[PDB]
Amino acid sequence: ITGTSTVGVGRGVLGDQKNINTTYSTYYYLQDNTRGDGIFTYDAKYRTTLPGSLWADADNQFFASYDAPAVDAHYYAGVTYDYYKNVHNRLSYDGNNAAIRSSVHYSQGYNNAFWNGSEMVYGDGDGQTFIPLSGGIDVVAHELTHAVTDYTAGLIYQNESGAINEAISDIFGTLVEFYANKNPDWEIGEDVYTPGISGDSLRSMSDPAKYGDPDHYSKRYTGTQDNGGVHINSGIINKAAYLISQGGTHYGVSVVGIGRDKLGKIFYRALTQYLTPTSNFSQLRAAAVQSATDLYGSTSQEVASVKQAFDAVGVK
Ligand SMILES: O=C(NCC(=O)N1[C@@H](c2ccccc2)CC[C@H]1C(=O)O)[C@@H](S)Cc1ccccc1
Ligand SMILES: [Ca+2]
Ligand SMILES: [Ca+2]
Ligand SMILES: [Ca+2]
Ligand SMILES: [Ca+2]
Ligand SMILES: [Zn+2]
Repeated sequence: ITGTSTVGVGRGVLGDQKNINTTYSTYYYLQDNTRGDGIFTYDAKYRTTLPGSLWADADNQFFASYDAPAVDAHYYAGVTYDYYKNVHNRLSYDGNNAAIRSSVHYSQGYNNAFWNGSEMVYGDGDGQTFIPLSGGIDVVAHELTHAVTDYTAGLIYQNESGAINEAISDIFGTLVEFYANKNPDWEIGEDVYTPGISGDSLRSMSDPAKYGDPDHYSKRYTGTQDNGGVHINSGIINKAAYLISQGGTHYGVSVVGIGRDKLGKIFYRALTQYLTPTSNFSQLRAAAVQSATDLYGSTSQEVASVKQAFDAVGVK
């Protein structure tokens, strides 16, 4: 929509108040003109046709409960954009400031969110398993990272390359959560998962097994469910990423942590320079080692830690 840039105010899924960038032209739209070619948030109106209608509001105030998921999808997409630009010098998911589009209120009681190849889509959850998915900053960043992966490595969504695709989104979803410093942790989806149960989450990067996911290559899922276990085997890579950053002793292998920032630098470089559509775990290890080498030299502690972490999870 062509109009005047302004700032509205609303309340997100968790009841928090935040300012959002909108555009005025008769109505106030969830169109952020301050980031690249824009961030656009749509109303899917409980249907499955996408993208739906660009979110229109009469007074630039978004405090209705129906508004909450829109406020968060719009706001968190902005934070994620800032992270990539500020931290990795990447302009939007395609690196050329492509417009970011998200649709909320997708279907009825839909317990998931996804990147459909063109935009992000968020369900409202059934109120038991999930509340509106856009309320979790790690969820939004995870989805947008799927876009980044699509335009870079292009990791195929099945088997090992798919598990890497998933891990990359969890890793960067987590790094964005720390970047926004929103009660950061190494868990995935804790803010929108099971409103009636405290302390749980969808996945854990620090301890994948906590939720039944493998934390070692010898325990990888070899079946066909979940596209060959893309959301299951990602636990092995998530654990490796956690070790590289924080350090620790896993299955008797000791890893000196090098911190979150370097973890982000190493994985972003691996993703954008070395990974290919069919890369497997072993190739990921090689890509990560090469990235750390480029960045810190072959005799660096950073290189040593990446090696130890992959050794720890049994990926040679
Ligand atoms: O992990 C994801 N989605 C969940 C998902 O797609 N799956 C698992 C899941 C767990 C819990 C509830 C729903 C879904 C199971 C296998 C697979 C699936 O449903 O196909 C990613 S792709 C999106 C997401 C991230 C964080 C929080 C919520 C959603
Ligand atoms: Ca309003
Ligand atoms: Ca958190
Ligand atoms: Ca989290
Ligand atoms: Ca919960
Ligand atoms: Zn995903």
